[PDB]
Order: sequence, then structure tokens, then C-alpha cells
Amino acid sequence: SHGLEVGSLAEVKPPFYGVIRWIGQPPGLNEVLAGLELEDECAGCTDGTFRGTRYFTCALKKALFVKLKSCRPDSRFASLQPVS
Repeated sequence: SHGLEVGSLAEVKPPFYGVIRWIGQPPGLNEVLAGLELEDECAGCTDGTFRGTRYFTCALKKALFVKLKSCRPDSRFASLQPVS
């Protein structure tokens, strides 16, 4: 959504911020998910696994899986203009 890819800085509007580490469609779902690596550990978060299956690897308790169509480029950085 909006040309998000792995490595993109994303936002899921209290907005959450994470870097997309994985995009795909787990078995059982009919929608594409983004697996986000968040900056800090979070309660309902894994180390890159979703419903038991591993999709990427990150530090303990930093992986959050959401619907890709719920993601937007991280607005904190979207307005950043370059040097001249």
C-alpha cells in the first residue's frame, strides 16, 4: 500500500511505528499482512512469528503483524525534504 516494501518506515494509525520486515499472506488469511519490527518490546509481540509460523527474525517481543492495507508511510519522516 503506497509502495511500502520491506525496509520501509511504516505507521499504523495512538499510532504505532515500525519498520516493515516481511510482507505476505499467512495460510488461513485472505489478506496481505505486513510484519513490522517495532522500536521497543511490546506485549502482544513475537520475534518474527505469526500464529506459530516464523516469517522473519527479530529481537524478542518486537514483531507486530498487521494488515498491509492498514499501513501508511511513517508520517514523521514522510515530509522530510533533501538538501536543495
